[PDB]
Amino acid sequence: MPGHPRLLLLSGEEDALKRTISADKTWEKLHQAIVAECDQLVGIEPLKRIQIGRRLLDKSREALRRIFYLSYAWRMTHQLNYLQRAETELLTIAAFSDWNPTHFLDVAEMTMAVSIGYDWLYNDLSEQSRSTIKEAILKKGIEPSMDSKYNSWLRSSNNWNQVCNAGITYGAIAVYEDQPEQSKALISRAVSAVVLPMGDYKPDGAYPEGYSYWGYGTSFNVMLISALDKLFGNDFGLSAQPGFLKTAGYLENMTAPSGNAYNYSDSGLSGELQPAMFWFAKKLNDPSLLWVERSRLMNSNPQNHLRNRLLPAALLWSNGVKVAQMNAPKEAMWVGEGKTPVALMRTSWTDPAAIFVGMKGGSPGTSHAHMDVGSFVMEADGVRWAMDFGMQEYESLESKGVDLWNMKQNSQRWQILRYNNFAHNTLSINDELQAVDGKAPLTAHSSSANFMNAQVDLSSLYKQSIAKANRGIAVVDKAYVVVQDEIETSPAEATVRWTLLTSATVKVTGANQAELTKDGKVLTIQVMEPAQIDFKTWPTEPVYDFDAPNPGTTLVGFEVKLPANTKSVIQVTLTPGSS
Ligand SMILES: [Ca+2]
Ligand SMILES: [Ca+2]
Ligand SMILES: [Ca+2]
Ligand SMILES: [Mn+2]
Repeated sequence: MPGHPRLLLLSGEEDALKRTISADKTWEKLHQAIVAECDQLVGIEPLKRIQIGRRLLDKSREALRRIFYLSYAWRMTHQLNYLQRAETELLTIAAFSDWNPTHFLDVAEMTMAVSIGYDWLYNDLSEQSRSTIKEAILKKGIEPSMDSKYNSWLRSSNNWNQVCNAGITYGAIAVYEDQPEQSKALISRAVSAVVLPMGDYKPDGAYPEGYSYWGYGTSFNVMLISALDKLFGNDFGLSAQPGFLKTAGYLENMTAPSGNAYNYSDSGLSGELQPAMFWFAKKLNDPSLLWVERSRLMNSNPQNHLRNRLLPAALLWSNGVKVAQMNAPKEAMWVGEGKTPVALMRTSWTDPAAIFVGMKGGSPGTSHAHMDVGSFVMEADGVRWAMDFGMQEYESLESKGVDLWNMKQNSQRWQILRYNNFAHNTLSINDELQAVDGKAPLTAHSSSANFMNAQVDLSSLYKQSIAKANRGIAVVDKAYVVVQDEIETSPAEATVRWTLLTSATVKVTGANQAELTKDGKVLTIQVMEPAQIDFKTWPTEPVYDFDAPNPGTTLVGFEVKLPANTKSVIQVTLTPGSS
């Protein structure tokens, strides 16, 4: 086993790292931003153990950012200021009464922070500082993780399992020589337990909870795998778990030409630089996975990156990648199954005016899901024409007493305007909510250049009102988008509402035609089937006083009555003015 440092970057490996960083202007400017941020940190006071409510998490995360940055800077520059400032942070945190195990993410992230510093600075620390820091890792990090009242995340399939197993494993590695049998058992515990959350990447790497939740668990899962690879030369089969390595392709393709994500489920629009993407691109020897991160590294203010507590890992995993001279990905379509299937289609990775469609199957009962099954977003000519409201801020909803996290059919969650199907780009039948027990599979797809498409079976989402419902969405002739619903009624008639949510200005120019205008661009909505419709708009204003305002948005669409015992088609085309 390597001695210290044994986490992520071994004893002499900074020298080769320096060479690749000096050979790339983009990596060099990131490295220098970190070094200059460390110069500022030298003059900033150590953290205090002050919670916000039940959580110390803001402090544990800042501790990770400070100690990772300073420890990286010390190993790369050997500036004494960085060593001493990091040591002061480590001794301060070691003196905390506890690292708040009743919200164990706080302990996990604090343990990772103190462990990286302990390990990366070990050879340059006094025996007294080593002993102080080691005892805090053991007594405030590792020991609470062995307590049944604190470690239920070992049984969970969510981000807590990945994050807590990663953090405690970093502790077990950092203090290995003080308790070898015990640390080996802790490493084994994490390797076995982390398979639970990794199951949800199967089979294709789509992330069931969507764009904003991808970062946390996945990144800590990668910190764990990478540390095992560097320490043991292997990861005990973790990276081979079905679908896990495919999740980098998922995240890359989730960014539309605008730079904004397909923000289904509880998600925001904007992302950030994701250091874990550079690990995936290194493990897979596939720099084409980094096309979106390239834009962030090249264009963004580096101050945006300097809030990222894992930022030095992006440089550790840089793998000699030459950012500016990267080639765009060859594949312009990405499809994945699993609990939340998605299809992500674009006409070009290089043309900023490209048509993009993101569409999803899945279930409203999935963690963080909305009643959005079969919905889509659409961009063209630099404008998002068909949108998704995204999440609503949790704190106000919870403080108001809204039953936000109940996923059952009758839950108050679905009385939140932004979360039910009347505000998403999909069907509502008989004025009903979607069935939360519904699960729409992706049944077929093609990346054919003139007919890129995907199809989902929506029947179980409308089980009580119709016999069958299938939806296809396609990009046709690289020129327009078609949304096609095929509905088979039961022996009862059904009323179907077709909905599109937009921030563009809406003008109904004909009985079957509407013009959307935004940012000096135009898109035309044409209802091809049925031939006879009454175009409508619906307000996006709050319905309940806990609904957030939605200024500048409009719902447009129509309703069709479908007779009993019939097979019917609804077909709508979306044609950019460029087309
Ligand atoms: Ca000693
Ligand atoms: Ca999960
Ligand atoms: Ca409003
Ligand atoms: Mn939504």
